[PDB]
Amino acid sequence: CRIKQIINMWQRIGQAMYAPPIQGVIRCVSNITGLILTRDGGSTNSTT
Amino acid sequence: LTQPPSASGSPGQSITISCTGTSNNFVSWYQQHAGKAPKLVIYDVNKRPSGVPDRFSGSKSGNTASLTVSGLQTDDEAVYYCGSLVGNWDVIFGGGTKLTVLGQPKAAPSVTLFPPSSEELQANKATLVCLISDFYPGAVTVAWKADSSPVKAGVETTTPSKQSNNKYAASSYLSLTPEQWKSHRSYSCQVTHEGSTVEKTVAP
Amino acid sequence: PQLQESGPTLVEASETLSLTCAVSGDSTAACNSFWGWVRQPPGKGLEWVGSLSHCASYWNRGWTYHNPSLKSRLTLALDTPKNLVFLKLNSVTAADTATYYCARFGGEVLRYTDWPKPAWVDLWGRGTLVTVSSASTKGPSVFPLAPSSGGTAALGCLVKDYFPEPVTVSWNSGALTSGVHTFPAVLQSSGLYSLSSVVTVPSSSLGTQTYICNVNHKPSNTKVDKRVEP
Amino acid sequence: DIIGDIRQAHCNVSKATWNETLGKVVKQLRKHFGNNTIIRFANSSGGD
Ligand SMILES: *[C@@H]1O[C@H](CO)[C@@H](O[C@@H]2O[C@H](CO)[C@@H](O[C@@H]3O[C@H](CO[C@H]4O[C@H](CO[C@H]5O[C@H](CO)[C@@H](O)[C@H](O)[C@@H]5O[C@H]5O[C@H](CO)[C@@H](O)[C@H](O)[C@@H]5O)[C@@H](O)[C@H](O[C@H]5O[C@H](CO)[C@@H](O)[C@H](O)[C@@H]5O)[C@@H]4O)[C@@H](O)[C@H](O[C@H]4O[C@H](CO)[C@@H](O)[C@H](O)[C@@H]4O[C@H]4O[C@H](CO)[C@@H](O)[C@H](O)[C@@H]4O[C@H]4O[C@H](CO)[C@@H](O)[C@H](O)[C@@H]4O)[C@@H]3O)[C@H](O)[C@H]2NC(C)=O)[C@H](O)[C@H]1NC(C)=O
Ligand SMILES: *[C@@H]1O[C@H](CO)[C@@H](O[C@@H]2O[C@H](CO)[C@@H](O[C@@H]3O[C@H](CO[C@H]4O[C@H](CO)[C@@H](O)[C@H](O[C@H]5O[C@H](CO)[C@@H](O)[C@H](O)[C@@H]5O)[C@@H]4O)[C@@H](O)[C@H](O[C@H]4O[C@H](CO)[C@@H](O)[C@H](O)[C@@H]4O[C@H]4O[C@H](CO)[C@@H](O)[C@H](O)[C@@H]4O[C@H]4O[C@H](CO)[C@@H](O)[C@H](O)[C@@H]4O)[C@@H]3O)[C@H](O)[C@H]2NC(C)=O)[C@H](O)[C@H]1NC(C)=O
Ligand SMILES: *[C@@H]1O[C@H](CO)[C@@H](O[C@@H]2O[C@H](CO)[C@@H](O[C@@H]3O[C@H](CO)[C@@H](O)[C@H](O[C@H]4O[C@H](CO)[C@@H](O)[C@H](O)[C@@H]4O[C@H]4O[C@H](CO)[C@@H](O)[C@H](O)[C@@H]4O)[C@@H]3O)[C@H](O)[C@H]2NC(C)=O)[C@H](O)[C@H]1NC(C)=O
Ligand SMILES: *[C@@H]1O[C@H](CO)[C@@H](O[C@@H]2O[C@H](CO)[C@@H](O[C@@H]3O[C@H](CO)[C@@H](O)[C@H](O)[C@@H]3O)[C@H](O)[C@H]2NC(C)=O)[C@H](O)[C@H]1NC(C)=O
Ligand SMILES: *[C@@H]1O[C@H](CO)[C@@H](O[C@@H]2O[C@H](CO)[C@@H](O[C@@H]3O[C@H](CO)[C@@H](O)[C@H](O)[C@@H]3O)[C@H](O)[C@H]2NC(C)=O)[C@H](O)[C@H]1NC(C)=O
Ligand SMILES: *[C@@H]1O[C@H](CO)[C@@H](O[C@@H]2O[C@H](CO)[C@@H](O)[C@H](O)[C@H]2NC(C)=O)[C@H](O)[C@H]1NC(C)=O
Ligand SMILES: *[C@@H]1O[C@H](CO)[C@@H](O[C@@H]2O[C@H](CO)[C@@H](O)[C@H](O)[C@H]2NC(C)=O)[C@H](O)[C@H]1NC(C)=O
Ligand SMILES: *[C@@H]1O[C@H](CO)[C@@H](O)[C@H](O)[C@H]1NC(C)=O
Repeated sequence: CRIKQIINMWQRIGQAMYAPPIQGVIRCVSNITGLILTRDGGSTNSTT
Repeated sequence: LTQPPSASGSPGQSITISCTGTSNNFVSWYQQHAGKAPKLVIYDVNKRPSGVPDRFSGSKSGNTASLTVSGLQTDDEAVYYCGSLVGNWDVIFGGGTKLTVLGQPKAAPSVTLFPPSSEELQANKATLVCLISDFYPGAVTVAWKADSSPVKAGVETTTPSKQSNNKYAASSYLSLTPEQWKSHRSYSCQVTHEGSTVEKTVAP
Repeated sequence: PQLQESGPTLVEASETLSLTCAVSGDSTAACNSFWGWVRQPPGKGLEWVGSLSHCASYWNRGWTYHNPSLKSRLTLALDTPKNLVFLKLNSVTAADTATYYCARFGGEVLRYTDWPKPAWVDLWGRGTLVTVSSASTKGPSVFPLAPSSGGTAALGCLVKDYFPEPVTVSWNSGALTSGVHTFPAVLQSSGLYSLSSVVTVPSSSLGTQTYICNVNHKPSNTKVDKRVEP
Repeated sequence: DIIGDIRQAHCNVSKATWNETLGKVVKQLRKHFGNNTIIRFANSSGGD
């Protein structure tokens, strides 16, 4: 995993947010409940 | 870790003491003056700490680690221990190397062996004492024998100490049963100094 | 930076040995070094005891290292606010008698991989001597040593089991100086002490003129004079 | 300064749990893409 403090999400220009440092080691446990998937356009549709 | 028992040199000469059993680079050497606390003279092999002269240098070749002291002086007389990290987090120390910068001259040891007394046997105890003195360097090994075969039991040997004449002296104490004392006629005491050995024998 | 050891200098056998180190000039909270102990038995080599550190990672609340042999009988503790180090030894024997030094461990402590790796002691303490005895105070057993070389022979007085030190042995109550010698004490497997003396005298003096050593022991209250004959 | 393990941020996923789900998910795609077909997975193509 890579860490980036300065971020522009949602394609925002003009405003960049700096994530402040955190004391100690950060640990988190979450549930993975779903995905965002895309299908390739190359076809060969009847193959794979 | 295996460290040589003794080491000697004249002022201005350079001494190199070794250590083996180090597969890692965590090797470090210490200096302990008699009646004082040990002080780290080197760490991480060659690297020196604060307030330590350049003449102290660590070195490690293969499985062998080495410390080098050039330009000897009075204050260099002490016991030198080596140590290094092993495995996961445990650390071990060597037997240590005793380096002496005492004054001249070299001399052969002197052994005087005393058999148990008549009053001592009455306590159902038998003890023989080898007195070794006037030797250089200050490290000597002592061995015991009965008639022929060596004696591996009851041996108590202590580190030698400098005398008023600057010559070192030591005493080894052998405690056994009166039964094995009267059975075995002669008891030999072997004292090994710089290769050459000096022997004494007593029989009742 | 100064390390000051404190605790009982005299402990009985099979009991619990407890020692506390007081640091000055540094914080035990510091993650740069480990804190522990190194004991040096009389006239012997340096042995590693153990070290710990509260500066932890995500899977632990700290780190604590014990020497495999001494692991069972020891307990290590660090007080961070009060800046103190603790050592507790359960079921102590006379074999555990040593000069205990307060030790600061340097190494890969401030930046490690996996577990922290302490390898060398950068800062030492003055240290104190702790003697473990199953007894109290005992008087030495005195036996004479009968001589037989080289025109002048040597004779002495034997000092057997005693505790604690010291013992003073003089020849004819300080009558002879030149050609007089005394050897250091020896620790027995039974936890006691022993030593001896030696004097060189001509063979012509052998006769009605005899030699008597004066033994003196303060703790056990022992003053014993013995004549030596071959 | 960083005091501790020298490491890069990392994300853990249990091999058994992800696989079990995958086996159940890959069968649902075959309710559309047909009873029998080859479904291969691959990481992101490229972009931001
Ligand atoms: C994502 O997934 C990742 C996995 O893919 C995951 O990584 C895993 O993380 C966890 C934690 O997050 C890891 O678990 C820890 O592992 C530590 C290290 O384990 C290694 O080392 C030990 C020790 O091995 C030495 O000692 C034994 C016994 O003497 C010997 O048999 C060994 O050969 C070796 O001996 C050498 O060193 C000695 C000491 O220097 C020398 O004396 C000796 O001569 C030798 O030179 C091994 O036992 C481990 O082996 C195990 O794992 C392998 C894996 O292949 C197995 O094959 C094997 O069978 C074993 O199962 C391994 O090699 C552990 O130390 C640690 O456990 C400690 O902490 C817990 C905390 O609750 C305690 O309960 C526990 O009792 C341990 O405490 C001791 O150790 C700590 C320091 O670690 C001390 O602070 C503590 O006081 C105590 O010390 C006492 O005991 C020591 C002996 O253990 C002694 O030396 C001390 O002096 C003192 O008396 C814990 O289990 C896990 O390994 C990772 N796995 C991988 C694959 O990376 C990752 O986290 C995940 N990510 C996230 C975000 O979750
Ligand atoms: C990451 O790196 C970090 C360093 O950068 C490191 O953080 C260090 O972690 C250790 C371990 O916790 C800390 O030591 C603690 O010190 C506590 C007192 O801290 C104050 O005083 C210090 C000295 O001046 C200050 O340095 C410290 O400042 C810190 O915190 C500030 C915010 O408060 C912060 O701004 C600073 O930057 C700095 O980070 C603070 O001012 C001390 O109380 C504590 O002892 C308890 O906790 C230990 C575990 O953390 C236990 O092992 C220990 O036994 C103590 O628990 C007992 O006592 C508590 C009350 O004192 C009770 O609540 C407990 O329940 C427990 O009591 C039970 O148990 C006892 C026996 O154990 C028993 O007797 C009781 O009766 C009862 O049964 C601890 O020693 C250190 O201060 C941290 N900081 C530094 C700079 O070192 C961190 O560990 C690393 N790892 C991770 C994952 O983050
Ligand atoms: C992401 O992180 C989470 C959290 O760390 C992970 O989920 C945890 O996974 C671990 C292991 O898979 C699991 O730990 C076990 O939990 C059991 C209870 O559910 C415990 O009983 C068990 O403890 C025993 O084993 C330890 C290690 O061997 C010992 O240290 C401990 O003392 C226990 O041993 C005892 O019990 C035996 C009998 O069984 C007895 O003989 C002994 O005397 C002693 O009493 C484990 O700790 C956690 O429960 C999980 N946590 C949660 C919330 O589910 C997850 O796996 C991580 N994911 C990835 C991908 O890495
Ligand atoms: C991927 O998913 C498969 C299931 O589709 C997992 O296979 C599982 O493998 C374990 C063995 O590692 C099976 O346990 C076995 O159980 C039988 C019956 O009790 C026993 O005889 C064996 O000794 C062993 O214990 C388990 O049953 C099996 N799953 C199923 C559904 O049968 C596989 O483990 C997954 N991937 C990984 C990471 O293993
Ligand atoms: C998703 O996984 C693929 C598969 O590993 C990653 O592709 C890899 O991309 C790197 C470039 O960053 C390739 O290195 C290149 O190697 C070729 C051949 O030696 C060389 O000509 C290039 O100059 C460069 O060094 C690497 O080969 C390539 N993997 C394979 C199997 O070809 C991809 O980076 C992954 N995507 C993400 C977002 O991580
Ligand atoms: C991830 O899923 C688990 C299981 O669905 C959640 O844990 C459950 O929390 C509810 C809260 O009411 C409990 O009733 C369940 O008993 C819990 N599960 C189990 C197996 O005990 C967990 O909360 C989910 N993750 C998050 C972030 O909420
Ligand atoms: C990052 O670089 C700075 C210097 O720009 C380091 O700070 C120096 O650290 C040394 C210790 O070796 C000190 O002697 C200097 O006085 C420090 N200088 C300043 C300006 O702070 C810093 O240590 C480096 N990163 C770290 C903390 O590892
Ligand atoms: C798909 O499977 C169903 C039964 O599972 C079957 O009726 C149908 O003919 C299959 N379609 C194919 C093989 O194209």
